[PDB]
Amino acid sequence: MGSSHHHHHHGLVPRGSHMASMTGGQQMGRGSKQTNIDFRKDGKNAGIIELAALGFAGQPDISQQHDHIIVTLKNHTLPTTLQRSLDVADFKTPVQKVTLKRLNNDTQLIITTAGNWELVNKSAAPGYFTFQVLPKKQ
Repeated sequence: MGSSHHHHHHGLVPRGSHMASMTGGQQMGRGSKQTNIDFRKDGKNAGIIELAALGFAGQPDISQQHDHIIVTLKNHTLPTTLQRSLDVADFKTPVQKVTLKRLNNDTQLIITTAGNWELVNKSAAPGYFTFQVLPKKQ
């Protein structure tokens, strides 16, 4: 019943599906919640600040000063709920204090230091950062 048909039905005939593929293997990450920091020592009196910036894939702005280190994670907004300071005084490291400071739209790391020290910044994955503060021994 009709004239010529195919008026709104061209005639694409399917023959099954391609949907079965399980896109996934791993969970997502390891410390994958939201932006956070950690402090530890490694080797010999080195102050290691670990940084977990979830949703930041690139490199922060690290400012190396003798007084302190300033990392700025541009366009990474740290919740004030995650901003914590680690006093870490007398850990026998060149780090005097670790401070995760939320900035307006950025995240700022304030890693207070003193004297001569050495900064080795590491990225373990896009989002997981690490700052190894060695004492520059003279």
